[PDB]
Amino acid sequence: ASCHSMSLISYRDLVGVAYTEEEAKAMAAEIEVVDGPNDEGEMFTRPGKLS
Amino acid sequence: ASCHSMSLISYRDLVGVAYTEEEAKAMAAEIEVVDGPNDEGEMFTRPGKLSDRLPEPYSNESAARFANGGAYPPDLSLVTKARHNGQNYVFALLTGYRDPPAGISIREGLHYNPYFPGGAIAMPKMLNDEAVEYEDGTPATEAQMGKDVVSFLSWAAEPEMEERKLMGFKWIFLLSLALLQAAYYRRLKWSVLKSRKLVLDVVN
Amino acid sequence: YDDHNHERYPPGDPSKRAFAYFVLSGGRFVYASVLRLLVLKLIVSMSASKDVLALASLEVDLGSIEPGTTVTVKWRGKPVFIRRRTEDDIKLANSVDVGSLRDPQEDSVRVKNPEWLVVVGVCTHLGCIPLPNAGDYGGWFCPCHGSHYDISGRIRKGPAPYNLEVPTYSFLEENKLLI
Amino acid sequence: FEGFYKLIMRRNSVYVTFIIAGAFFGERAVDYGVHKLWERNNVGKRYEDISVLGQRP
Amino acid sequence: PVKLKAVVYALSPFQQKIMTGLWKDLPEKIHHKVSENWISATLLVTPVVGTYWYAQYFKEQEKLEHRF
Amino acid sequence: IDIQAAAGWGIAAAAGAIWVVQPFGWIK
Amino acid sequence: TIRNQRFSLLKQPISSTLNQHLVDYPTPSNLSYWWGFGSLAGICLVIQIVTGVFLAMHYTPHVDLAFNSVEHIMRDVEGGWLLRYMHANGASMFFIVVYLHIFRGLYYASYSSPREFVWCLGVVIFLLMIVTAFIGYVLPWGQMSFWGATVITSLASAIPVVGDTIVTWLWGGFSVDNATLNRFFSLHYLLPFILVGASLLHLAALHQYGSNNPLGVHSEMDKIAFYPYFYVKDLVGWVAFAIFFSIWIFYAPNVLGHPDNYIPANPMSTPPHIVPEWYFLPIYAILRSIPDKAGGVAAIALVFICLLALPFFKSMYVRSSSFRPIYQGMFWLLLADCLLLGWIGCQPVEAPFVTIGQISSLVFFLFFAITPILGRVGRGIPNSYTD
Amino acid sequence: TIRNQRFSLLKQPISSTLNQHLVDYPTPSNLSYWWGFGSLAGICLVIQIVTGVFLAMHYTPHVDLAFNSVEHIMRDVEGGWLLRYMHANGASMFFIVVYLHIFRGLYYASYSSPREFVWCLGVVIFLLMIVTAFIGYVLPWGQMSFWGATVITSLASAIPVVGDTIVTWLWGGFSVDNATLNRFFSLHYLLPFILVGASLLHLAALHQYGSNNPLGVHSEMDKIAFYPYFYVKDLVGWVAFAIFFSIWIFYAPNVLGHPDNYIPANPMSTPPHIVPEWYFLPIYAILRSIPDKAGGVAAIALVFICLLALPFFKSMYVRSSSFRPIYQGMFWLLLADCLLLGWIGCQPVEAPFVTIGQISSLVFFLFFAITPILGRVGRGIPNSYTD
Ligand SMILES: CCCCCCCCCCCCCCCCCC(=O)O[C@@H](COC(=O)CCCCCCCCCCCCCCC)COP(=O)(O)OC[C@H](O)CO
Ligand code: HEM
Ligand code: HEM
Ligand code: HEM
Ligand code: HEM
Ligand code: HEM
Ligand SMILES: COC1=C(OC)C(=O)C(C/C=C(\C)CC/C=C(\C)CC/C=C(\C)CC/C=C(/C)CCC=C(C)C)=C(C)C1=O
Ligand code: FES
Repeated sequence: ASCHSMSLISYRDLVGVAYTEEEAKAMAAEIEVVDGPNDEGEMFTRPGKLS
Repeated sequence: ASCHSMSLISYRDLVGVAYTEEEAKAMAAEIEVVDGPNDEGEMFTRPGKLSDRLPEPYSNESAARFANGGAYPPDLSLVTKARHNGQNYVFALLTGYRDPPAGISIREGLHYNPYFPGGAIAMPKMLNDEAVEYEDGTPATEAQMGKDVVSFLSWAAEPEMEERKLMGFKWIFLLSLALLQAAYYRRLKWSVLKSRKLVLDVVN
Repeated sequence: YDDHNHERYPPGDPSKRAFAYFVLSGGRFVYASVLRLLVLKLIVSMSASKDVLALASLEVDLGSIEPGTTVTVKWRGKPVFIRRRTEDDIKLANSVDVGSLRDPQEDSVRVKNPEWLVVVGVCTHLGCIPLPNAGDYGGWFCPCHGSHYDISGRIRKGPAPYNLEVPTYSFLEENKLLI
Repeated sequence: FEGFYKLIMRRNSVYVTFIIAGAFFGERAVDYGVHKLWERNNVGKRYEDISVLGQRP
Repeated sequence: PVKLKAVVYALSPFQQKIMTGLWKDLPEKIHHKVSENWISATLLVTPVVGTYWYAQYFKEQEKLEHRF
Repeated sequence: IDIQAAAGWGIAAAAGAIWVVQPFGWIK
Repeated sequence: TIRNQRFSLLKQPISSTLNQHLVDYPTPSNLSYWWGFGSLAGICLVIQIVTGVFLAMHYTPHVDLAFNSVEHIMRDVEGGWLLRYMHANGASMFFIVVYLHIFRGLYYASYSSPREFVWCLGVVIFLLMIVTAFIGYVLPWGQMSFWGATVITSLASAIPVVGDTIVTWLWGGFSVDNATLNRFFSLHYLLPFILVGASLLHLAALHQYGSNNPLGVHSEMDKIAFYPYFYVKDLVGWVAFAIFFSIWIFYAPNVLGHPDNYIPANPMSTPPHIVPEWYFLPIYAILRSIPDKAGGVAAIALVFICLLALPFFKSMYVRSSSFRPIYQGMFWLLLADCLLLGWIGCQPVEAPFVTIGQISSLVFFLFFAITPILGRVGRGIPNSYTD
Repeated sequence: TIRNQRFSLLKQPISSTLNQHLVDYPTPSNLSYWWGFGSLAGICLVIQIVTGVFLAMHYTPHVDLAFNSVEHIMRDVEGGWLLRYMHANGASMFFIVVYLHIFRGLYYASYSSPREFVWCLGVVIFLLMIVTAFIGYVLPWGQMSFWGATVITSLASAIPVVGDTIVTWLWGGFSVDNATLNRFFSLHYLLPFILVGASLLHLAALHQYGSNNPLGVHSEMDKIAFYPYFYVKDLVGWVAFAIFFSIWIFYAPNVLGHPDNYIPANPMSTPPHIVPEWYFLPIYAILRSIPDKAGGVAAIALVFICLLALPFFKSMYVRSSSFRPIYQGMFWLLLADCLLLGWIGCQPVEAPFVTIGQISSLVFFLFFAITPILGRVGRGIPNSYTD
């Protein structure tokens, strides 16, 4: 993963295949996903989710 | 342009309409456009070209709302087509900031405008005398500037109007000639039937 | 004859056939013009859009590479080939009979530099990109239909009728090439 | 005169050629007249009637 | 096939005038159109125009009664 | 009626080609 | 005759069906210009199909690009503004010519026996036309497109048990979004070919018995060939329609629509005046009149039930309004009522328009309620009006 | 008999056309299973249309979204994998069935009089199928899609004076880009409907005279109704085809394809091996066997010229290969040659495959050159083989 993307795979895809839902949820929470813009109009960061 | 975007218009659209190719080229070269990525993967800026669109004043809709009291200044590319009586409405709203009727109070941050629905607008009045300097020398009065900007907005919304009108005149004249011919053709074909004398025995 | 709708010409009068052709030719002019207009509008709507034509002119710069390898670079939708050739490479490229070539052209004409070979890398046959370091002549090979190009980009084997197109280019000092 | 006027009425190929030519010339003549009257009706409003056309600064 | 007995006389299209009939008997044409169709024209125009005018009057009265 | 007709229809086809496609400038 | 040699080429098997169904088909000699609107409808269908096929080469069915691709057609495609205006105004033209067709049918009782199946096919064609034009109006993805899609896809929620399930299935999600637009675009390419097939079946069913005429009588003794007489008669109407269409295209391209569809779709705000195209206005007024969702949907379906049941009502044997003065007056009242309903649909939901719409929908349904009793009463006219 | 009362509903005007064209149509009793492939091809066409309509609900024809929209069909929409595998391998099934159909027609000389028009309409249908399948293969916007579109649109450049302008008109620009993909999408929705119409015309032309039979003889003395006998025979064929198609769909969904199209289109790099779908490979081989642009395009056109001119050759009066030993042997050689051309199209353009491709193309054209000579000579068989 340090060099190859897997842009087609979501964290929800692993649920019921290799991980429980809580396991994949914590996995996604470990990463920092960009999001926004907020009400003030800036891009920010949030924990990753299953989607 | 300080607060309104015109994202459907590009500098090449002005050529042959209001500026020469070189004039629009220099005007585009006076702006900065985000380009990239370069070979190292990093974005950069460059002077604009003819094909570049008009620059946006804000990064996104939320940033526009935050800088304007929460109200979003709409894109003006199709404004004259996007409101009923668009040209007249825009001219009247631009030149129609006046004091509210007795018994009407406007909350802080808004300004009264009877042409605007509800009456309270979040846009301040910015068409004021001598707000612009005109290269041609015509006095930049409020009405002059409003008329000129509505003319520009009318063109921007409907850039095909002149070709379309030139086509409607030629084709309605031609199709009317064709209608005359078609009437003559139908009547000529049907005359043998319409003038015929029919003899039968019945009476009632 | 009933005359409510049409009144007859007096008996013994010549036919109006030739008058009627003239009135009818009149409107047939317009019908043909309308057909032509509608068909041509439909056809021209598929031609290149104004914005597509807008992005049809630009130039870029380049750097340098090792003596004997190539690097493709980018343009409109079209690769551009760069190949600095060696001395033995020039010896090979300057020993082919022009008469035997289907597109007679010498290497010297195609190149603005003795060893730097710059050429548009699109097959002249049907638009594929010819693979470098491949073929029967140490130049390029187009996989699509088997077109072989020599080190100078001249077609030598295959259906392609032309050599690879040389674009306008120039140097700046030693390592800045403007296409 | 009479040669063409006898060919047009007697051979349909010549009549079709006459129709095509008439369409071509009539459509061009109306395009021309419609543009002349358009130019007359809009004096001074053209892109090339701009006085400062060519001096942006 | 219906068994028909009739005699039909017809004149060639190239021996008669094609367009003048448009403007012949014109008063008769107008009179027939008006006299046969005025009831239908009334039955079509009256409800639409009446409903429209009544709606306009209602709107004007409602607008006035809400003023001060 | 066979050669004259062929010539006439060829002339009509050529005129129609010149009318549909109008390459006034390709006379080079 | 023994067909040893080839006679006229039109009678050869290569063109015999086109000669018999299109060239030599017998037609009542007294057909008026009101009988020229079926062909106009067909030409409108063809115009829509051709212009839409060439418009689909430039349109992108994605919420981030649909609006901008429609503006890219207007602005960048050579001839693009003409493709769009012809298609958009073509849709209005189709509805005008089809409404005139339908009311021609109603005035002359063209739905009556033996042509009931023709009328039922026509009603199915009208349904297909409505679905096609609606989903087409959503493609631009403006304000009107988005909110109009939000209502008609919610009409299934009138169903108690599965209504919400049907709404969320048609949406492809929990809101009107990209899935809805993509599926609308696919349906909107497909439906016109089903409309072409339905029109072909319509014409075949009509040609089983031939056309009715303004007198409403049996016409075998005075029939003539469709070509060239009704060909030239229809050509006059075609050229006049071209003039009308050209006026709309070149001089009033946007007066038939609303300016609100030039605003990109906003699921947050809602336009204060959410209207459909003018040709759906009477239906929308009849739906708004009933102060209940389920009742409104039932009334909309009852409209088409009444249309389908009209041919089968026991009636009198006279067809033409030319000899049925009371039915003639009912027809003119119905036409005024439909125009009133269309106008009311454009009005906001507020007095006095609510009551006016309720009365107008009531009168619309009274037309169909009263026609059968008129037939039953008028069956006794020949006994009563003797010599 | 006088039809005062109603007999079978099948003979009523509501159903009479369907009855006489699909239930009671006289059919030679000795038709073999090689006569079920027309119905199989019709079923393949309906399968393609249904799956493609449902897939167009989720596909986005934009260069930035098309590949991702396919992947989203495969991963996100329920049963999407099935819909895609069904459309992609149904194209292959369509071509397998149609090729078997064509070679049946060739073996039994079904193209001969009086069925020449049937064969010509079939040739037109084959051209439509080729265009449809190719532009459909462009839609995923993989490497194969982009580069195949490049070469096929470039084919027009073989014309000396106006070839470049045609190429740039087809592209909508100076390169294969979003305009190409969007116009290819519209064409892909449209062409299937024209295919349906052409197939209906094909069927009508065939029912002018009825089907040919394995003996090639006049069959009027032993004909039976299509329903139920050939219905149940075609049903056996439909179930067997379903098993075949299911094997492809569920267990080998990607064997009839190239992995390169799972790589997003890269306009910079042509893949080392660039080939069309397998059903186009023989035409690929004939194209590449000519060491000349214009020669290759002209050979491609000459293939269809020969196919169209086949029914009009002055031939002997014997149809079936079962009674024509020389033509039968030549047919089997032609089948082997076509399979060889398909295999050669998959090979890189290098020795020994250039010579093999050239010889195979020559043999393919020799079939059509030699059949008329065979007919002229065999005209003298009944005078030389005396009892
Ligand atoms: C794709 C094009 C290929 C190009 C090929 C290049 C040019 C070659 C063209 C000739 C075609 C090659 C194949 C011809 C031989 C076919 C095999 C054959 O016909 O042998 C028969 C044997 O009899 C013959 O036909 C031999 C005849 C030799 C040729 C004599 C020529 C004189 C006849 C001229 C008549 C011309 C028209 C004939 C129409 C059939 C089969 O006998 P049988 O099947 O009835 O039973 C025996 C077997 O054991 C059991 O099945
Ligand atoms: C002369 C230059 C301008 C023109 C022609 C113009 C035009 C318009 C128009 C047509 C509207 C929409 C009215 C409607 O909803 O119907 C509008 C709204 C708005 N404009 Fe401008 N504008 C101009 C300058 C500005 C400037 C300089 C600002 C900011 C300082 C601004 C801020 C806004 C805002 C915030 C709105 C939203 C108002 C609301 O919803 O209440 N405008 N303008
Ligand atoms: C796509 C739209 C339609 C097309 C193309 C179409 C076409 C036609 C055509 C060509 C005819 C024969 C000629 C004529 O009288 O006009 C016809 C007749 C008829 N159509 Fe339609 N039609 C359409 C929609 C409808 C609808 C919606 C109805 C009614 C619900 C309808 C009812 C009829 C009837 C009753 C006739 C017989 C008319 C008579 O003989 O007097 N049609 N149609
Ligand atoms: C197979 C035929 C057709 C195709 C491929 C097609 C395609 C399209 C496309 C791409 C658009 C979006 C671009 C635009 O809005 O201008 C559109 C819009 C539309 N279409 Fe169609 N269409 C077809 C037939 C029809 C028919 C038969 C009708 C009428 C019932 C119709 C009614 C509409 C309407 C009302 C719009 C919205 C127009 C607007 O306001 O911009 N279309 N169509
Ligand atoms: C109107 C009917 C049709 C529609 C709406 C349609 C639609 C589509 C769509 C949306 C795609 C892109 C999605 C994908 O790649 O799976 C596609 C691909 C394709 N279509 Fe069609 N199609 C139709 C009929 C046909 C027919 C008749 C054929 C064969 C002659 C065909 C052959 C193909 C092929 C080969 C592909 C590429 C498949 C792949 O590798 O993924 N389609 N079609
Ligand atoms: C979509 C493609 C096609 C469809 C749906 C189709 C349909 C049919 C059907 C149903 C039959 C009658 C039953 C049968 O003989 O199997 C038939 C017969 C026939 N077809 Fe096609 N066909 C197609 C393509 C073709 C092609 C490409 C050709 C030749 C180039 C062709 C030539 C013939 C011939 C000659 C017959 C007569 C067979 C005989 O009487 O023995 N067809 N077709
Ligand atoms: C003697 O008779 C018969 C045959 O021997 C000659 C046959 O070969 C067959 C079997 C094969 C047939 C009919 C193939 C038809 C193939 C076609 C036209 C391809 C596509 C099919 C479609 C879409 C049907 C189009 C028809 C209509 C009316 C459109 C509406 C239909 C639908 C919505 C599905 C049948 C049933 C038959 O009896
Ligand atoms: S594209 Fe290069 S040889 Fe065919």
